[PDB]
Amino acid sequence: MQERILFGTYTKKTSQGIYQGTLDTTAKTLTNDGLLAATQNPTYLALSAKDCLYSVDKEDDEGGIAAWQIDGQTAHKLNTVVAPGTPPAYVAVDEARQLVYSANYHKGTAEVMKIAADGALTLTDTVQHSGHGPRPEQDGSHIHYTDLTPDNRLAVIDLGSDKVYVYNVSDAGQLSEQSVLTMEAGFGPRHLVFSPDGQYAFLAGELSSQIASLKYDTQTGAFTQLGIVKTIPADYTAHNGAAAIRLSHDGHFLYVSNRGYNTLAVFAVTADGHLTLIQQISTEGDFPRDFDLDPTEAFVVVVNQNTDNATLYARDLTSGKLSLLQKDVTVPEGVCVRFLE
Repeated sequence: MQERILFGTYTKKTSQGIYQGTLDTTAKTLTNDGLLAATQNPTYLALSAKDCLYSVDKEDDEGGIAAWQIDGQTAHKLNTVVAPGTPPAYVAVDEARQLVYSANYHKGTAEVMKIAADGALTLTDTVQHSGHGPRPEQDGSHIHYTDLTPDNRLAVIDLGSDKVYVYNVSDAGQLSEQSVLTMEAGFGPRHLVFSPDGQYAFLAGELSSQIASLKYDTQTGAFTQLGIVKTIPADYTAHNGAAAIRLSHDGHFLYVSNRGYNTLAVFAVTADGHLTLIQQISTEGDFPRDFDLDPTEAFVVVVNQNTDNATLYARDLTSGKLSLLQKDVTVPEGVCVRFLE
């Protein structure tokens, strides 16, 4: 069958915006069919059930989120919500509340926007954080993730201050703190993903190349750190920044991308959130900032930021391991993989 994929990118060299491709499950191929939307620095993407696309957006010295309505193999711009400063780094959709969340790295903010009847957005709240860390990259607050918890609270990750916040969300679109988990100094938390039963969360530590297993309690809206594992060899001393983290639908396998060592590390999830490294596979390019399993979960697509190429893997449904199928599919400055679902 044919599965549509959207690619987010940086537009500092040759990219013209958001691209789209197709994953052919039978032929075992991956293509970049072309540009879907001409826009600047759409480094992260989010989709709604009404097929509206929300992307990181840069409009000169202003940055924010752009809203588009997808119609077939085309995209129609609805509107944008921008403000003086840098563009955000993450964006997500809250279907039930009809809100869009975004995280801004440089500003250290978490923002909330409400979705109008036609998909257009309106800013409702901007939460400012503060703090810092021991590492050079932690000069100030750097929010890198804003997404829903199993009980619909909002998990907000601050890479700059080594903290994972949990916020309650109002219907009107405002956040109010519930809890804050502080990680060991220098951990540099970036993204996380919850288990299918909502009892556990796996947090990627970008700066320390580690993954923390966490127990989540819906009653307290808080976390408890369970254990930590490395995402690269113990002797690899060169630069490495973990990036994206994904979990299979059955919750049995965890995946994380490594920028520097340039691989996808596969972990088997066992009792009480424990992780076991079972595979390290090259992404066939430099700096794999994002990747994801396809809807059937029989494949994985990763994009490499610095080499402008995407790679397709076959994924064993029972073992969770990956094997190369195709490499060097051109996607300029690719940094986000968004399958239609």
